Amino acid sequence: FVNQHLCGSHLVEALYLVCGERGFFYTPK
Amino acid sequence: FVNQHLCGSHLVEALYLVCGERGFFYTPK
Amino acid sequence: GIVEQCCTSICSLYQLENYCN
Amino acid sequence: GIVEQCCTSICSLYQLENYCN
Repeated sequence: FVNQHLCGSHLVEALYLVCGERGFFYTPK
Repeated sequence: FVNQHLCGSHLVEALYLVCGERGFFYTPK
Repeated sequence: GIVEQCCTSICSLYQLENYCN
Repeated sequence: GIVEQCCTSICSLYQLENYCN
């Protein structure tokens, strides 16, 4: 699921799944 | 959509929609 | 943190915006 | 940033993990 173009909610979803309990930051701009 | 219990991907989705181009951080633990 | 405020209790716009950059 | 690496180009696990806490 990670080796593709991922934009918007699709990207945030990948961060959520990969990072798990580490959490993450999403900074598009 | 924000005035409810929001967990996991549901919470991340709300952050994404509310914060927009500001981005956000998700730190569950 | 956010889980306590929004997942195990009812979330609010006010609290969500605390986690925007 | 992440959009340039993962949205307008192909993402990777390696890059995603750069944005985990």
